[PDB]
Amino acid sequence: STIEEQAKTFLDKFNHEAEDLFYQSSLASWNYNTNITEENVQNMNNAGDKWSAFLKEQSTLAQMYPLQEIQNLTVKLQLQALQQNGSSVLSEDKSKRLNTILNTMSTIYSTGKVCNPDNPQECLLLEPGLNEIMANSLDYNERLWAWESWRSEVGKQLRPLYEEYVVLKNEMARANHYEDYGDYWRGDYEVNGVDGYDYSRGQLIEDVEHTFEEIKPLYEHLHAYVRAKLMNAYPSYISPIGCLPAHLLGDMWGRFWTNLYSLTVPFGQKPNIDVTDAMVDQAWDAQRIFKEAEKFFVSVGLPNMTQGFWENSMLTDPGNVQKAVCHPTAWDLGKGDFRILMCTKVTMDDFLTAHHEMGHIQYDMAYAAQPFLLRNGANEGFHEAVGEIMSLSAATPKHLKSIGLLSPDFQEDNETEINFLLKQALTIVGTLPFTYMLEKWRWMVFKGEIPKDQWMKKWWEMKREIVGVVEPVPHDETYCDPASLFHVSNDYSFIRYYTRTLYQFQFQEALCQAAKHEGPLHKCDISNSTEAGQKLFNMLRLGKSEPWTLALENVVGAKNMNVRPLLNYFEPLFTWLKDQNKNSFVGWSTDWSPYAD
Amino acid sequence: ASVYAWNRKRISNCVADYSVLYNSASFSTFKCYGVSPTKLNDLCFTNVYADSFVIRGDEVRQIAPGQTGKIADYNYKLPDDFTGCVIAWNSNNLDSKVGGNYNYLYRLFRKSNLKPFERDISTEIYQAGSTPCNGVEGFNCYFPLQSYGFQPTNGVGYQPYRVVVLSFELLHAPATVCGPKKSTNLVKNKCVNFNFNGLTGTGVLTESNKKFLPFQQFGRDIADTTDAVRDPQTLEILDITPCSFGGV
Ligand SMILES: *[C@@H]1O[C@H](CO)[C@@H](O[C@@H]2O[C@H](CO)[C@@H](O)[C@H](O)[C@H]2NC(C)=O)[C@H](O)[C@H]1NC(C)=O
Repeated sequence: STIEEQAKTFLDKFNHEAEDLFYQSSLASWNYNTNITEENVQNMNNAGDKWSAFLKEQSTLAQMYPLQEIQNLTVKLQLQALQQNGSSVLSEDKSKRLNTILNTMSTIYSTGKVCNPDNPQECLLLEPGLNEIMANSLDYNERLWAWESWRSEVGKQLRPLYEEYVVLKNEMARANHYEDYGDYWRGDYEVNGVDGYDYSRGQLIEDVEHTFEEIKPLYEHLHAYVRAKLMNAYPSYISPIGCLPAHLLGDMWGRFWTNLYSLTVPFGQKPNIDVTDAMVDQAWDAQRIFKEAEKFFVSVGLPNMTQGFWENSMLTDPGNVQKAVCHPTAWDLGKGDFRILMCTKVTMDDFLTAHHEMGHIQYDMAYAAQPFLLRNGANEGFHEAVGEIMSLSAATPKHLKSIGLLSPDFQEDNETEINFLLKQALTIVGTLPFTYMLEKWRWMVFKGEIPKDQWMKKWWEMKREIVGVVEPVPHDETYCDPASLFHVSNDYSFIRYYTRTLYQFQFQEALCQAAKHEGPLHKCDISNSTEAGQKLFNMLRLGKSEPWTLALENVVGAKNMNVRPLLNYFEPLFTWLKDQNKNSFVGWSTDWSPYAD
Repeated sequence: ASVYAWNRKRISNCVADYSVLYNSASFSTFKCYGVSPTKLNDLCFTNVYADSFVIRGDEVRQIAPGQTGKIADYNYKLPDDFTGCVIAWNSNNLDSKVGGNYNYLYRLFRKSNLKPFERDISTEIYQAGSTPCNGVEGFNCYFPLQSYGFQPTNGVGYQPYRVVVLSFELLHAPATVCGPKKSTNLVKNKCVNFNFNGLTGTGVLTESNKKFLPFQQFGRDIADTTDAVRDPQTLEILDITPCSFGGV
């Protein structure tokens, strides 16, 4: 009769149906990933098509049930999430055009090849060729050639594709009563109808701007030290005052500066934090990695993890008969199905990656009792943060000593701490300005405020003012270097990384406070701390029913974004950088460029 | 079977040993309503209804007296004055399979709440609105049953759970269900206080020479005083002499 009871019964029944069908679709995806075969790919495609069709039908059937007279907060949130049709808000022809453009752009990015002029027949793709070259080869000429070739062979092709994709995204966003696609993406963080926890889309923008503003001195000092070490490695390629080259950031787009740690190490003679030698001497394997991770789980108060995962999920590469994806994936399949797909080797890096993946999986069981539409995180930067806080805690020397990876005779001096902090900053702090600028650039690109004919002229400008990095080769509007990134070329929001980093810093600080930790935050370990695990699970089990601001207040007590945990974590590194940069220029100059002498 | 088609079994004319299940120590839930498990063991009930089915863990609380829910109201309803107990245990190793054990069903949709101790197995499409179903599902018409989803990876509230409800009954009909009447050892040539199936006599039990008849149980004297009893266990006759006594 009334919309309330009928809508609630329909909600329950189609939540069960959608949970079942999403489980089937993710199971088909898992079967495809474990064994890449034609039947597996066909099952993947059929399950995905059926799931999309049924999801659209359920969303429409919920749309004919108005939310005006529905007062249940969880039901309202679920039905509003269903009502987010997105690209389907436009016509069938426009949706098909957008899908074709996205597929073409993704295919060009993935299949993009660069060919040496000396040997045209010899060509290498971005992965693993370009990444390995840019993380290993330190030659300026080869890195610059690879940079130009990858950003020209793909950027020029993707520029019209990216332009039409942006135009279409703006069209559907305006049809969705949003100013631009950036507003549509930021609407995920938006909270409405909740007293004391409402969040606006512009609030996220202003909070990100304020956080970057208060982070600016630390990043400036870090970039100054990295640049100084870069003249220490490249005396005649980078000016002491000018900005850094784009291709000398370690990777293709400057996303990760970890590859620069070899040339920017504070002390190349002091040993780094690594227990892989003892790890392989202790006859450890992937099974030992997973068992130690589960022991760490039960040590912090988290419950024992289901045996179905152990008897269903794969750990090491299943020989050569079948091909499995080596990319680390945590599949929250559905109907209480949780699996992990990675090529786990006997290494510290694989140890931390697996710890991250079972952190994701435990967060997945955390909101299992929630309905399917609420069976996810409040935003896109929570699950990765939950995995990464545990991975970083396990990476601490205390956890390695407890599990036998590190001998108790190991000495912990300021040199190792500074080296680890700088490595993390290159891995984590270095990407924060880049992620911030790239997401903002995509935001006004969707907004259309910046004229197209000088879009590139804007980009490099904010590459200089914000990142402090100057391109080695000037690029006109033909180049579409931002779209050369995987996230831009595959319709992925990029602010998720910065938000996840800040969330994980806050979570680490909260867990350390709950564990009564004393000393540096980088040496802080949540192992054998029931209070930290309980405080983490207080937000883990909440799912996406509650606002993300509510989760942040529950964890750290700060309703909005905070950087105080970041300052607490990187204070020793900040002091070390300030001490080391007293004899070098601080900041950057936009005028200087490698192509100008 | 499914919970909406819960398997009903009649237990009577048998010894119900509740000790083995009370001390097997492998079941998630054991809730006795109206009588403690220990005391009902030494108690006689006219009948027992054993309702066995499979539900989810969250629905386990639904199967309890004075409870409401999907399973409680549309699949199986318990009266408030429940006499028996409810035993539930995880069946993930048995009732959960890879791909989803969808064989089990539960009455998600129903037009009215079930009466206590009533089973509904109607497969007619429930009509949500005023639009007739016309024998097929569609708008305002949905299947009354939803398939259970069971996988080995499920959580506590989603793993399969076999539930057995043992409702006890004692009324004007003769009592049938009783626990194992504990029997002690046998003593002889000693003044002891005995009780053979209700004789409750006191005296000295000695090896007998008289022979009973197979249908006969205990002897008697001219004065209608019990003098010989056949052992309810191994078939033998014992003369009961009165406890030695006299004047001083
Ligand atoms: C009760 O059950 C017991 C089972 O042991 C029966 O007793 C056995 O009888 C045989 C007969 O030769 C003996 O050899 C065993 O030693 C006995 N076992 C005992 C006493 O524990 C007994 O017959 C049964 N009572 C009945 C059927 O009335």
